[PDB]
Amino acid sequence: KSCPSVCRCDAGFIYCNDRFLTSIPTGIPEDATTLYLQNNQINNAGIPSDLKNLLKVERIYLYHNSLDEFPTNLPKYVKELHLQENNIRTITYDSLSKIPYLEELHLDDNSVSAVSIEEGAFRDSNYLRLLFLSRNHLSTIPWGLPRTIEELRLDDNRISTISSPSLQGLTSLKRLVLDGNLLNNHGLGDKVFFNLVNLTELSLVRNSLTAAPVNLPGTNLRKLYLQDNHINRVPPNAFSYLRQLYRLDMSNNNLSNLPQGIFDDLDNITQLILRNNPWYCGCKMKWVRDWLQSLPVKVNVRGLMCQAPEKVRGMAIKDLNAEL
Ligand SMILES: *[C@@H]1O[C@H](CO)[C@@H](O)[C@H](O)[C@H]1NC(C)=O
Repeated sequence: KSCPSVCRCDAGFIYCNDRFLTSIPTGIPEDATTLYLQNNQINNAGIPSDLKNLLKVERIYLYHNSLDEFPTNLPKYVKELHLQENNIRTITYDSLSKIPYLEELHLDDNSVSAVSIEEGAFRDSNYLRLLFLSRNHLSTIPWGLPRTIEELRLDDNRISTISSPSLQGLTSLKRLVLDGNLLNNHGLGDKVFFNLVNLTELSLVRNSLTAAPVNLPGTNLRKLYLQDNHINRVPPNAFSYLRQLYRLDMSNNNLSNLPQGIFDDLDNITQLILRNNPWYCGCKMKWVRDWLQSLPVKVNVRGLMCQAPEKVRGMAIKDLNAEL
């Protein structure tokens, strides 16, 4: 039981946070389990060589430090690693090779771009399940990502493109978050989402989609968020095969008309949110009125009301008799 003077130690929990450290203290107990190193001014040269030997460390909190690249020399068996609010740009295969049992990784609020990541950095990370890259400088999705991933948060980046191979192979992915990016349908590869069998949430809030994306996986897709884009259109096959989808939101978009029977595969739809769309109730909208009346009471529909013509503005599409 030897605990560094600056820090305080209690039964494997090492509290070295908020102590203006520029370096990690040398005398860490061998029975270390969780490392509280957050809220320090720690840079990459402040990690001692002996840190690697702390073989019982499973959780490390290094958020809100001064790290400018991926920390090497971390305890060989880390499982939980929180690097948010650092200045990390570079990430190399070698660095990640050092902690191959890593399971969840928080790089939120850093300065990583796709190029600042070595190609194939993750080839050994055969246990990574959670990868959070929220609020970085990514402009695309990195080609080499481990099959084991289950959650992938990429919100508020500068992503404008998504190659097919970046997402293909992620056959375990369940949640994919691309809110707050610069995506438009030109930026989408052919079947980028197509192979994500295990996908449960797709969240594309706050981009520049002008059309509902196609070739989505319908085996498990349960929630689908498309708000705050500029979607003009629903291609005929957009919601194809989504037999498990119970939630779909296209609020704050630019839809005025729906193709006939786009919602025909939505066997499990329960929540359909279309507030703030410029719905135009003409002879093209008549099928929708029917479909609404044929819809089970269970199902919750919101915002599906006429904006045009002014004549019938604000009236529920389910309740109209005559429009043209
Ligand atoms: C989906 O995930 C479950 C558990 O995460 C796994 O057993 C299954 O094999 C996955 N599906 C595919 C096609 O990999």
